[PDB]
Amino acid sequence: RKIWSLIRDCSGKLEGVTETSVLEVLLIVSRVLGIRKEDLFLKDLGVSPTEEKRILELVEKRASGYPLHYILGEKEFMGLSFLVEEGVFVPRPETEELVELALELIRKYGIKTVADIGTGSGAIGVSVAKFSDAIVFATDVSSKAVEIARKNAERHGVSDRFFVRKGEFLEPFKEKFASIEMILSNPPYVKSSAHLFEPPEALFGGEDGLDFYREFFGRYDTSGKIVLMEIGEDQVEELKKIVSDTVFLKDSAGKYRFLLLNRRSS
Ligand SMILES: C[S@@+](CC[C@H](N)C(=O)[O-])C[C@H]1O[C@@H](n2cnc3c(N)ncnc32)[C@H](O)[C@@H]1O
Repeated sequence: RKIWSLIRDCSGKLEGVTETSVLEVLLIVSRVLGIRKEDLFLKDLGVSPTEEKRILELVEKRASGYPLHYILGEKEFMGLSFLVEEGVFVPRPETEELVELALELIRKYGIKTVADIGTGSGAIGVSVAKFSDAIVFATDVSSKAVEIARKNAERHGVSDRFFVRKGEFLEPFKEKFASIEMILSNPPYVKSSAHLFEPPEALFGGEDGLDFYREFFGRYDTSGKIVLMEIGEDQVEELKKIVSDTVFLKDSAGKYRFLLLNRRSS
């Protein structure tokens, strides 16, 4: 019954999973009660028997390791509320930095047409679309991805400017390749031997982590375009062997996190 007593008991159950256990419980409780984080303030109570059990289930669920954000059915990325669920990779905060680089690149060059390969939750393409006049073409090998991205776009009023199709790389948009000014991706960059609550396709790029990159730069002619993709810490020197002329950016941590091929001409 006692709501805040409950919240303490659960915090402890998540100490080996998260440093911020209390916040996770507050979130879970809020969700289960179908309420806003910020209304959790009455200084007393507010939870019924069946609600109590549900919360305990979900704390159990999370206790094992199951990502928090599958349970919430939601994730903030760029201060926008993105839907997620099993089968969709959950946005990481580092990818924000990528979207912010992409947006300045747009302003600088007045870019109007942008692609997002492996859109996932739609988190990069929708953001770029939401915070600029660009239109975005997005792909993903996964059907869940594409349903979810279409919903997220629609959920942020950019359905008129964010188009998503199932397929690999830009095969479903051969018709638009010409016009694409900027290709964006947070692809799978993890080794096969760096070993999931999230889709395997989303994480790994073979025993190297580079399987995506090799295919991309082999298959596609990037002349006249700009490429900008997130990358694993370690792969800078090997990536320089896949593509030359490429630039590589440090992130907030001061670790290389993005490759940047600018082939946009004057
Ligand atoms: C690392 S997750 C990133 C999701 C999203 N870009 C983000 O950062 O939030 C990679 C995503 O790419 C998709 N994917 C992997 N390889 C792909 C490929 N060759 N073509 C299109 N999509 C791909 C997966 O479906 C997955 O959702």
